[PDB]
Amino acid sequence: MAVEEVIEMQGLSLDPTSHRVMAGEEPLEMGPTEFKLLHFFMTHPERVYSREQLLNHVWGTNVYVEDRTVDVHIRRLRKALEPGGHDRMVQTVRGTGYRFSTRF
Repeated sequence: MAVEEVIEMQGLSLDPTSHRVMAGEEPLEMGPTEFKLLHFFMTHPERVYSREQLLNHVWGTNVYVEDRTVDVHIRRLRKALEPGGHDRMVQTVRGTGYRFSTRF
């Protein structure tokens, strides 16, 4: 278990190299966008992020997608964390923004 910078947060081992996530051991596959959200959330824990911010970071405003699209990918990410029950970490602050609440 060693590859570049493996971000092990709350047992959620994220591998930016292979775009892979392991909840302690259980592999969790999902879309690249979902992976980006999680990776960005990990590099910026306990910080409220609006749809606009995520779009300007993860999506990098590559395409003029709707704000709703953020909720769609966020739902995918959360659902991907549903088995491990880690979805709770990705807090959905209504339709205002989101946040990665590990524990602090």
